[PDB]
Amino acid sequence: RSVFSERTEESSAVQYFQFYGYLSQQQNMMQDYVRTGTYQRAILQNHTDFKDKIVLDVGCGSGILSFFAAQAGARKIYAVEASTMAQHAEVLVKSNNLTDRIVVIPGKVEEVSLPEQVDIIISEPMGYMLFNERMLESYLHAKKYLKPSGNMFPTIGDVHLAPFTDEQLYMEQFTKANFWYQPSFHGVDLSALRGAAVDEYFRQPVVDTFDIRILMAKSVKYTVNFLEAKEGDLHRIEIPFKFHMLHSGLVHGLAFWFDVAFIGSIMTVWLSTAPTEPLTHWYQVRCLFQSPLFAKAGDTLSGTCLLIANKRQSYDISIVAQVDQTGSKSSNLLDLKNPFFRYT
Amino acid sequence: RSVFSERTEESSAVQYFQFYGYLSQQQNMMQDYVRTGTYQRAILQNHTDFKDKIVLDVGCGSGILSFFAAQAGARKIYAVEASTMAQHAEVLVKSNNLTDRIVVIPGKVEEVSLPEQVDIIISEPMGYMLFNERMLESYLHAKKYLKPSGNMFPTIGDVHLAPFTDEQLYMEQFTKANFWYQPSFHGVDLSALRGAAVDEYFRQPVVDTFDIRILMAKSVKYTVNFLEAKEGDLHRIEIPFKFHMLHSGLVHGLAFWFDVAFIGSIMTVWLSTAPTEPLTHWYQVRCLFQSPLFAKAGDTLSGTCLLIANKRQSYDISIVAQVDQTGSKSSNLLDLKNPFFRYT
Amino acid sequence: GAIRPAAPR
Amino acid sequence: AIRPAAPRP
Ligand SMILES: Nc1ncnc2c1ncn2[C@@H]1O[C@H](C[C@@H](N)CC[C@H](N)C(=O)O)[C@@H](O)[C@H]1O
Ligand SMILES: Nc1ncnc2c1ncn2[C@@H]1O[C@H](C[C@@H](N)CC[C@H](N)C(=O)O)[C@@H](O)[C@H]1O
Repeated sequence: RSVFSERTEESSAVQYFQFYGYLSQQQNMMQDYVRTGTYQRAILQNHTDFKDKIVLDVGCGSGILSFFAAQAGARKIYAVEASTMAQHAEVLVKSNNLTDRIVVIPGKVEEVSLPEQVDIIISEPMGYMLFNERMLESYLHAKKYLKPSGNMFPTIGDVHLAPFTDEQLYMEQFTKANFWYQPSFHGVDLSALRGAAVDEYFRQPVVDTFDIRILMAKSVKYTVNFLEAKEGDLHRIEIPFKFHMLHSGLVHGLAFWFDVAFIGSIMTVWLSTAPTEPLTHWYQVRCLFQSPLFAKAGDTLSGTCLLIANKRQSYDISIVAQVDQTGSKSSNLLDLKNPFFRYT
Repeated sequence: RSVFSERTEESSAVQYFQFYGYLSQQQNMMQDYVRTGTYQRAILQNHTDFKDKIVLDVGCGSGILSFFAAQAGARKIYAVEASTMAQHAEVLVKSNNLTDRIVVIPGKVEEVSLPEQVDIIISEPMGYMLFNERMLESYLHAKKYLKPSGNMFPTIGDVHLAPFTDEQLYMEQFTKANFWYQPSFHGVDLSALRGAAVDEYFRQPVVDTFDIRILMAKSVKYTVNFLEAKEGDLHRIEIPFKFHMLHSGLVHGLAFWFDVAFIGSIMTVWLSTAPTEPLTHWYQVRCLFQSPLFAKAGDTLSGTCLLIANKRQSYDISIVAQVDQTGSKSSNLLDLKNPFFRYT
Repeated sequence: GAIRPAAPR
Repeated sequence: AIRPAAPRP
């Protein structure tokens, strides 16, 4: 029926809103001080973008950003939440005496009906690697409620990618896969599945953090402007790159992170997940190459990162990279929904 | 409409079989050497239950248990697997030159056709706390293919329950929940959700191991005989208990583990997950009592553990307990499907 | 369910 | 979560 049900398998949706129905998982995000405090500073320092304005909070979870919008003097805030967390948000709105200002509206933002158009939309719709969950598309879908010349918080998003070297990591994954090389596991030959195993293990994006010295070139930026993008712009995301290699070594894959900017009338406030910044619950993401590329300082590593949306609220990622000076090419798939959470 | 489809929400099924479709998840089980090595020994040491026999492998996964049936001399093995792992099991059957003796049948054991009756059914259908996943019911369902006087491997399963004291584990719960007892979390009073948070954390069974010294009375045992049991017998599982307390202290909940036995013609071999035995990928499971009970050595802690099967391939657990000498009472509800993995 | 990673603490 | 991770030797 809805734009959401059309693009989403039910099995994905149930599991997804299940996860966000746990107070523990809302608390997980809330306790990211860099996340939650940057959102509050973006909202409070741009008070005039909220004062006496009508606001839509897309996926309000606990209500936390709706509270900041209220703290900033919003006249009315529509807080939309599709999980059962909606019920807990209404309890907090009553207990904080904000029944006059915050109106929880349970359901998917694609399916609910709002009483009026809004001056500004706030959300925190960023998955790991920015695009996981496809919630950016719910955020963009919500502009059907936005007044002309209305604002988005966050306003833009920058994906950064850079090449890295990490033989320890590479070897970690390679070794897991090599279980399936054994010709006599309890007397059974598994070796026929070695190829399928390496494929599966290297499909997995690695979520953790790293020292910036592992980066072999300055990062490439790809920007999504939320005021101007439409939903369909996120169906197929093509990110071409050309890297000027600053260090010689093996390139074991690409590292990804993202920043979002809240472009307000008073000031712009950045929320960064970069490895040069304080760590967030998004960490950073690395896509490993099954076959590493050797490159020399001054070479160019060029190619395309292609993200193709799927029905499981995520993306089919293909990364094709080549060292221009040798025609050494690496083609890679990555199943963004099946990550290896490596952080400790 | 199959027996499986009718008991199982599609959204649980999809996710469930997605999990087992990963080589890394098959690998996780295979690498439990206690599990895999005991299965091998049970089968190989009872070679006369397999020599020239017809075998069904319920949920074959990679194929491992069917390869052991072959090592033991089976004439024909039907290896049923409902996940996409089925394709990979076929690859191994071919590469191990066993197509004449092992036939992979992709699908649910509740939905496939077998061409003939079998002498013995082998399976590994034990979830944590034994009953999680409701795969025991698939294993029982398969008896429709068993010849009269056919055997089951495993043959019986015993769940053990015992009271424990672990003050530090208990207090972990309130620490986590007390996040919500903040009057000014970025200016928001969260306190109204503190009781809901407590209840959510206490609804989680705790998967990890422990020192046997925490145990306060000898265990009570609830046995399922797989030769005799019907599927329906696992929809409502009532485990009465009267513990004669050997140690005085605060009882913080009940600890669970399980054993299975392969009763072969030559010998009975046991696979135990007890906290006195080497650790398995099942660990042990603790259900906390949100109001703990004081008992002295000599007292009787009586009550019932009631596991009620649900359509998410798991159980709603109700635990009710009292110290008979004082009348003090504790009532607890847990969601077996959503544990805390505390070993990690 | 493989959605948001744990906040670092 | 379905099966827990096997104990690391
Ligand atoms: N289409 C949708 N409609 C309504 N809510 C959604 C939708 N997609 C995701 N959500 C919710 O959006 C929230 C995403 C969270 N990252 C944000 C929670 C909260 N706003 C916070 O910043 O703490 C979750 O609570 C989801 O359940
Ligand atoms: N109803 C069902 N029909 C067929 N296969 C099932 C069913 N339920 C669970 N399974 C499979 O049973 C397997 C359970 C595993 N613990 C056993 C795998 C393998 N036999 C081993 O011992 O390593 C998974 O591969 C599931 O996909």
